[PDB]
Amino acid sequence: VLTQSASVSGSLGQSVTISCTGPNSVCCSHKSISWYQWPPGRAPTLIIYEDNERAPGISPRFSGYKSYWSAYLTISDLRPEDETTYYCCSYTHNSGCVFGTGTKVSV
Amino acid sequence: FLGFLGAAGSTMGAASMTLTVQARNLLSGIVQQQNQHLLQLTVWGIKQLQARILAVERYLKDQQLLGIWGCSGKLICCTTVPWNSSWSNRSLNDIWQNMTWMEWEREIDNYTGLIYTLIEESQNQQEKNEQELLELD
Ligand SMILES: *[C@@H]1O[C@H](CO)[C@@H](O[C@@H]2O[C@H](CO)[C@@H](O)[C@H](O)[C@H]2NC(C)=O)[C@H](O)[C@H]1NC(C)=O
Ligand SMILES: *[C@@H]1O[C@H](CO)[C@@H](O)[C@H](O)[C@H]1NC(C)=O
Ligand SMILES: *[C@@H]1O[C@H](CO)[C@@H](O)[C@H](O)[C@H]1NC(C)=O
Repeated sequence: VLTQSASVSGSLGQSVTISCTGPNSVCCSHKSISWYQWPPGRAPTLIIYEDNERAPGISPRFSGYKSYWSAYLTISDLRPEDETTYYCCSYTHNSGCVFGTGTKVSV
Repeated sequence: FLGFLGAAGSTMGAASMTLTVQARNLLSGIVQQQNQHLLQLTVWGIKQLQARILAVERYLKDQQLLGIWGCSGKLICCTTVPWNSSWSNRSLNDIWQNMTWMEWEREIDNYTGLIYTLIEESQNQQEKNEQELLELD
């Protein structure tokens, strides 16, 4: 039920943005949102969690922003490695993760 | 009484919510006589008295450090010294919720003396001077 932008593109060194919205029942404003850089075959790497700060070791290039209707993941200073699939997740402290449809970033 | 070291090995927050138990159980008053044999062998009492003196001395050393840091009456006190990233690079959540005070003490054990000198010199010795220069008029 959590819908992202199917695809998004950004030039080299630019700042791209991935949307992440869903239904009223599963609202971004109600819960917290985490983002994942997930190459499909490889093990996924946590990049954003709790809608604030970042995962440990993540460069300051990744940034997040949660509106009351949709979430946005911003990746400044785009790199060739950033051409992977990104997934958002809605959750509480006791309810499991709800992944989105996914977004493929082109550079 | 009870609950001593109840939060050992837990998150640093759970430990920093119950410092009063450790504080009251640091200094154990003499267990009074249940009931004749108050006079005892000299050799036997020598160990117990030395242990009590060492305990009292360690407590007064900690209280002396408190006094020269300006935190005599409180168990928790914030200071003016900024954290230098040299000693630790991990953030707040990586410390207070993920780690315990044990591994944390070992990580900062090398720098604990360096922080102590800073806590004693950088802030309080300037604070008292600025207080005298401020209330001088
Ligand atoms: C240490 O003890 C704590 C509990 O005192 C354990 O972590 C908690 O486990 C319960 C039970 O699943 C959860 O409801 C809490 O949310 C947990 N707390 C945290 C901060 O995660 C923990 O598993 C124990 N082990 C270690 C190594 O810390
Ligand atoms: C932090 O540590 C470095 C290296 O020891 C030192 O050069 C610097 O002055 C320190 N900064 C502070 C504020 O103590
Ligand atoms: C502390 O110093 C010793 C050397 O005396 C060193 O081997 C150790 O890695 C140091 N640990 C930290 C956390 O600085």
